[PDB]
Order: sequence, then C-alpha cells, then structure tokens
Amino acid sequence: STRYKTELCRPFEESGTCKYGEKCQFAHGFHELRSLTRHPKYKTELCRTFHTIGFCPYGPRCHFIHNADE
RNA sequence: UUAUUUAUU
Ligand SMILES: [Zn+2]
Ligand SMILES: [Zn+2]
Repeated sequence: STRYKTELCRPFEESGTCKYGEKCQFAHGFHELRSLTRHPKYKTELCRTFHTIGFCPYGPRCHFIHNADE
C-alpha cells in the first residue's frame, strides 16, 4: 500500500507495544514516516462536510480545507 | 469542486 507507515502507529505510541511487530503497516518511530503523493489541489477548496456538519469522517486525511487556522 | 483516506500480521 502507498499509505505504508504514512501515519503514526497510535497503539504503539500509547502503550509502547504492537502485536504486528516489524510487520506493522504504521510508523512506530517518526524516522519511518514516509512522504504521501497527494493531489496537486490538496486542501485548495473548503471541505463541504467539515464546513456543514462541523466534522469530517476522513479526519486529518481529508484532501479538502477543514479549519484555515492551525 | 481535487469530493477524497492504511487500523493493518
Ligand atoms: Zn504498530
Ligand atoms: Zn473533510
């Protein structure tokens, strides 16, 4: 998968252990975080779901603008 | 509208 180790392994960051071990598809260290190939218009238009429901099921992985302030 | 994204041995 192109998403391999593109996101932190949350169970490893929370408890320091992971049942997937060296085969875990998520990052156990920031040294393993790779670069995501994203659409050239990534976050250039307002996310309809976040600007309508106040939330978005894609979370920080959404390809559209949620809040313009960090 | 670019209308999208892996919780996985
Ligand atoms: Zn893990
Ligand atoms: Zn969104």
